Amino acid sequence: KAIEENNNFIKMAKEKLAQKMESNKENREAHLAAMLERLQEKDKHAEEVRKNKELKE
Amino acid sequence: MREIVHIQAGQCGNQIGAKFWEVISDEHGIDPTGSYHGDSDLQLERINVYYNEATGNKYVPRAILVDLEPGTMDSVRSGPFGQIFRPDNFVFGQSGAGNNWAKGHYTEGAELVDSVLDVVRKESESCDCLQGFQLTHSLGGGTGSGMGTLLISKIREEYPDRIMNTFSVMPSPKVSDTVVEPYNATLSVHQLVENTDETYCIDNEALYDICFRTLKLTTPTYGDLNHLVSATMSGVTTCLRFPGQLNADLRKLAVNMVPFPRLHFFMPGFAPLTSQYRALTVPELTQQMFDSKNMMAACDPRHGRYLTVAAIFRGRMSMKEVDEQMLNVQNKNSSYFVEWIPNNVKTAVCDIPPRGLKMSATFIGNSTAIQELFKRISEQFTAMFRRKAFLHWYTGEGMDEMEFTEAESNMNDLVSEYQQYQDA
Ligand SMILES: Nc1nc2c(ncn2[C@@H]2O[C@H](COP(=O)(O)OP(=O)(O)O)[C@@H](O)[C@H]2O)c(=O)[nH]1
Ligand SMILES: CC(C)(C)c1[nH]cnc1/C=c1\[nH]c(=O)/c(=C/c2ccccc2)[nH]c1=O
Ligand SMILES: [Ca+2]
Ligand SMILES: [Mg+2]
Repeated sequence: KAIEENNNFIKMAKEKLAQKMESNKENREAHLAAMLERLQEKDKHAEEVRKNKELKE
Repeated sequence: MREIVHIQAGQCGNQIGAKFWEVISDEHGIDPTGSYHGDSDLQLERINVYYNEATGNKYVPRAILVDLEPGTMDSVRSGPFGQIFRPDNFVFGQSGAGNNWAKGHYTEGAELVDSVLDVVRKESESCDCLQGFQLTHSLGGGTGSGMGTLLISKIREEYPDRIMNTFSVMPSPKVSDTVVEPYNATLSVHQLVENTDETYCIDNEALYDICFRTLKLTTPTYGDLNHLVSATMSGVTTCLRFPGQLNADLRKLAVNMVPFPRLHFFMPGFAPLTSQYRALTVPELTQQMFDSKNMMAACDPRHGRYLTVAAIFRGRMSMKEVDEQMLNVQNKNSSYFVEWIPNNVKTAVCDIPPRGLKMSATFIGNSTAIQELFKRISEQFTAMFRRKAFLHWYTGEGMDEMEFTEAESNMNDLVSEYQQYQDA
């Protein structure tokens, strides 16, 4: 029982840690993915502005 | 039945145990290297009881030294009589037991126990007729308490017909190393109730009070407490270590001292208490050894009743005066000895006195007043256990709360049983 419970604690610490570190990498990547997608939406808007100058001449 | 196998377990066990061999080796005329330099043949007549004979006429103690850390057993080997012990009988682990009964009994001590039993088997094998085992330990620590009671249980499996006696030091807040002592002691007491024929209840409360009150030592060390323990241990082992026309082994003594199997916890006592020039008269020894102040277990014998008494006097004195004085206290305090065991106070005299004293007396009492000791440890236990305090140290080593509940119940049953015969 002393071994079982010491292993249980090592087990669940390892699983809790891996679940957090993965969940964090999902979040931080989804945060940076949104930030770049807003910046790429500006490049698409600046392509419409530069077309509406040429298509008004 | 002649040979006794001695085992000492833990810091306390090895400390009082080392003093035992310091005292009795002087009494048998054995020097620090093991050679005999006595004068009387009485010093060698029953030397086989505690010593094996080696090549070159050396005397080696039949002693096994156990601990779960090296510390104290390194001190024993460096100490004054350390060289006399057989080197193979120093059996020790490394990590210790952190004052934890669970570590001693179930985890750390389990890893070491079988190698200790091999040394016991080694000593038991080359014994013409083994009469039994004796163990020194505390019940408050981890090693002596947890591993000591594990060893006792294993020894009973392998040697079910041999006598198992203990010299068991009880914990007290007055002389306290950790708060969990009541836990360790309660777990040990339940083991001793099942697996020992006798347990000498040395209470550290009583040893302190004797050092403080009736010896005027302001700051008593463990050496001062152990001085009282070694004197008593010499006294209780006298009648086996010498004659004088006393035809008795551990079983015969146990048969006459223990009327009920579970009630084998004795009240040791010594007279005179030392730390002298005027030797005591036979009346003084008799009054002092029966006196509550001289009791090594902090119980008032007036609060209980004596089931049996044994008293062994040492020195050159009139046996007539001894018989007169022992009959004087019985016949003038007859309410405190149970009427339903006739002639329950027995006496022996040994001619050889101990070192330093001209005459002395050692008192062994199977009183029902010992319930006070177990009640005191039961209260300290419950105070913590009602709030499950400090239990994480024991549950982390795989123990269940149920085992504590059982042990609590078993010790309170022991107290109930002592109460039954006090009123009967
Ligand atoms: N009389 C006496 N009691 C001791 C001595 N050393 C420790 N104790 C007591 O024993 C308990 C501690 O147990 P200890 O033997 O140190 O632990 P162990 O080495 O794990 O068995 C405490 O209640 C102490 O009061 C000693 O030399 N003499
Ligand atoms: C007649 C007399 C005094 C010898 C007696 N009658 C019943 N008991 C004893 C003494 C003893 N009784 C014991 O049980 C006893 C126990 C003992 C001896 C050696 C080692 C450990 C315990 N030591 C004793 O001296
Ligand atoms: Ca280990
Ligand atoms: Mg200690």
